[PDB]
Amino acid sequence: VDQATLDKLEAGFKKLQEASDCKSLLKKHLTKDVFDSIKNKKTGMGATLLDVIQSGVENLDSGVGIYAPDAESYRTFGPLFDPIIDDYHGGFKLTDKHPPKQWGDINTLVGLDPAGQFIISTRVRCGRSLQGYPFNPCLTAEQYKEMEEKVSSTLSSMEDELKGTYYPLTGMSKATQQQLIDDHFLFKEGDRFLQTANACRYWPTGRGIFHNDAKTFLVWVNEEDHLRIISMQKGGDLKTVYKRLVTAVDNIESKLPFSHDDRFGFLTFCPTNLGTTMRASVHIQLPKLAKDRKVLEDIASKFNLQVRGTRGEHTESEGGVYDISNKRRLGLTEYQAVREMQDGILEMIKMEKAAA
Ligand SMILES: Nc1ncnc2c1ncn2[C@@H]1O[C@H](COP(=O)(O)OP(=O)(O)O)[C@@H](O)[C@H]1O
Ligand SMILES: NC(=[NH2+])NCCC[C@H](N)C(=O)O
Ligand SMILES: [Mg+2]
Repeated sequence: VDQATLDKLEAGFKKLQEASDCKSLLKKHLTKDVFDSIKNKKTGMGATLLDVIQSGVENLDSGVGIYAPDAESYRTFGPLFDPIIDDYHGGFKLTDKHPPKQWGDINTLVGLDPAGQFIISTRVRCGRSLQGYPFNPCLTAEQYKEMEEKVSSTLSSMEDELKGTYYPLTGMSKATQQQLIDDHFLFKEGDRFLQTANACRYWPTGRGIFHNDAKTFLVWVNEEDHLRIISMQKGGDLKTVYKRLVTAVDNIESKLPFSHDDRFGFLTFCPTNLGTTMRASVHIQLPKLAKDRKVLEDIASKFNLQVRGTRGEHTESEGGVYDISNKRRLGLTEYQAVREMQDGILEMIKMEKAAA
């Protein structure tokens, strides 16, 4: 690592230390002991510690604040990643390893709010990274297009309920893009956390969305992860939403090789998405409990749930609609992750019903 980068690293570390309003896992876990032991290391593709932490240093309102520029980073910068991973996912020791993939018995899942009194819509997503390619900060324009081609060709072979069309972002009018974002289907553009991680280079080249006609099955191409695979619909029928996702993922996996790690499970760009990579969420109205976002978040955390705004993370609630989802993704099976969301939401609804 050259001196120019070391100087920037030193400057970055001091900013973290001195920022007392900062509450990120990066600030918590990047001690001088940890920093000194990894600050001179470099991965095989040239990623340095600066590439890992810069988003967290530039955005002190970060909750996590680090990203993996390549797969090797998870090990090279292990002394930083490991404790953050343990903290975020609720206990994952140096000796732990993520369990093998297990979708579980779908028939044991339930519809969440049959009367339709609370839940507006249910969504389950996973992330996948393609074998042989690095994460966003290390990709060339040529690689973004090559991956786009590989993925869109594969998706063109989906059938039946999952048959759909691929829409590149480059070919999309501003009006169409905005409508798809407003209706919760498409990823937003210009995320400052991703931008400062050097994760949006060459935008919008190689980025797009695949979906079926009903927009119940969607795939995002080259946003935060190489693939995000999404099943969603109005109402609370988690069993149907999840079953569609399982079918889609199993189908795609037989056609595209994904990066899997013996310890971390499926590899992703942000460590909060490792393992199952699963985020199962509802858009839900809890008028009595959500009088105060703070009390809502406190209750949620008791059930290992996270709370996000209506348009996704780092947004506000619109009309009292919150996004509530399982927080943990590593160290438990896919079935356990979707169960943690189902069981927690059922308890939160019970609490809402008894609330004054
Ligand atoms: N249960 C849900 N129903 C409808 N839209 C949702 C739901 N959960 C998340 N979303 C939408 O998904 C999009 C992505 O939000 P984000 O917080 O970045 O999640 P992700 O982990 O999929 O990237 C946003 O438009 C958000 O409104
Ligand atoms: N999509 C994600 N990886 N979200 C979690 C991290 C987002 C942002 N970097 C933060 O530290 O708050
Ligand atoms: Mg997102």
